[PDB]
Amino acid sequence: MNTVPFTSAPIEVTIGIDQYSFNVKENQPFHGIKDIPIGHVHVIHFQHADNSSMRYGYWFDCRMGNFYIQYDPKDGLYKMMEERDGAKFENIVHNFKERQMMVSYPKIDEDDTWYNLTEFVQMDKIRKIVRKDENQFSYVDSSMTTVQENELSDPAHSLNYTVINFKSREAIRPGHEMEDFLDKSYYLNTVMLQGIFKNSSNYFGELQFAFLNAMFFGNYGSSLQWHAMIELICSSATVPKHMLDKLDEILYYQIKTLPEQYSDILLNERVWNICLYSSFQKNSLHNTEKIMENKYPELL
Amino acid sequence: GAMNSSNYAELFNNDIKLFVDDTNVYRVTVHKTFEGNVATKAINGCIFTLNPKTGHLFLKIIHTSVWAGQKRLSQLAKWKTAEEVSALVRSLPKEEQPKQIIVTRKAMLDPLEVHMLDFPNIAIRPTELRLPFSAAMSIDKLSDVVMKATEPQMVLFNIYDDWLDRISSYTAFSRLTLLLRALKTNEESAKMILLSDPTITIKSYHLWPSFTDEQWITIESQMRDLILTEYGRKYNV
Ligand SMILES: CC(=O)CC(=O)NCc1ccc(C)cc1
Repeated sequence: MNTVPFTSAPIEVTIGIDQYSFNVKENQPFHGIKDIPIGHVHVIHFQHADNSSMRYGYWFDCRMGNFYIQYDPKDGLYKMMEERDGAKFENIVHNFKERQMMVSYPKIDEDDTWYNLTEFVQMDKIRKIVRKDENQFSYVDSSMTTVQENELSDPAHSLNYTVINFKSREAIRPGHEMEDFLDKSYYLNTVMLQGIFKNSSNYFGELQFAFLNAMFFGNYGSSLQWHAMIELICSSATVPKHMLDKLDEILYYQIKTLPEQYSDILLNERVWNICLYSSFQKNSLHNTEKIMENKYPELL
Repeated sequence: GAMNSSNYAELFNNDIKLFVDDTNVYRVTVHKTFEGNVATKAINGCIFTLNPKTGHLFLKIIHTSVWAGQKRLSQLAKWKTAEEVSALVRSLPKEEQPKQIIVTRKAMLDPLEVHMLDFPNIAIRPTELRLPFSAAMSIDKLSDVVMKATEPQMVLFNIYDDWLDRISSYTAFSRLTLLLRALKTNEESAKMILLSDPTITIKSYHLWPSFTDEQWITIESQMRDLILTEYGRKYNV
């Protein structure tokens, strides 16, 4: 069980650790989060009490180093940093633990929610979507735009998701125009799976990471990416049976976690109705269709 | 974006454009089977592709053989239309290729856009106008060449005959759409108007009769009466 200590909490901020969130008051004696499950990526994210504008956060994996948070009064945010001195870090954490100034990552033993949301998400792939090679962790916030958004402006601060575009020469084989537009199997399986992602695990990892950025930081271009990757599968007539089964599980837990209030803006009516009721895979997402109908029957 | 009343003079500027109408591509008769079920029999169709400035009509005849063994023909017809339009563009010299293509039905947008991905600078546009191009098959010589085709064929016409020698392309398009609106609302009456006077003929190389300017005003007036008439016979006014 790993620890992310905080130097201090100079400003009142709502702190999040994956699906969990808690409130810290201005200059409250808070020194971090302990008992963080090893083996999963994590995201520590924040929303300032004074400026609910710009929810932001850091993706990280405790196996890749010792990380801590420190408020920067010049740039005005909680920053993640790496501590390279291992004995300094152990001594810091042990003191803060001895004085009980840390919250416990509050995981219920039965609960596989986080695993199910991050099953295919790897830090090494996150760091190629979010390019900042001098850090082991990755910053994301509400406002960051995607490579594809920028095509339609600062490249260093972009989300470099895989561009998907259904009316593009990449998606449409010369001479197979109608076939490929109406059945996206060649784009999914040859272009994207075999060519770009290499396997369905990397595909699902990007899909899951896009959903999580969409939900946690309201990142609009992330939501576009998550829906595009679902729609590309649902609009393919030929999908490996194991992918369809895994997709149903993936989406089921996303819809189960997505707070009820965010559905208005995040869920795209057209994609979901097309996917559950019109598409080739209309009959292949039993768990997802059941929770969508029982939770959000208005959308549909 | 979409083409409407407000940007209507854009049709007659010097940027090459084409209207594409797909209504008459997939044409069927519906009939009863010996067992009392219903069945369709296709007949020859056509793509109606028109330069509104010059009057040049690229009439691609769609022979019924293109549907043989195919499913979901109404959907295929849109993609076949888009395939043929894209082939026509690639066949033209660069300086003759259109800068815009306006489709008369919004369901042609995605099929044409996908077939034209190689031409990213050609704008594919819808329109809010309710243009009467479906009545093209009420023009005897166009109907005749479509029905006699035994194979796929492209036939080139000028749908304005020699009108542009005497009138502008705005006026010629207005005359065309009025003739076609009339032929669409009451074909028999429309054709009676056009051929009532045996002394006015259709030249071998034309589609419409050789009216003087004064006879065209008479004709144009009679067509507006018909359209208002039928509009009353329809709504009782
Ligand atoms: C700091 C923080 O957590 C602010 C916040 O409310 N973020 C959105 C959010 C959080 C948790 C879940 C499960 C979904 C959306």
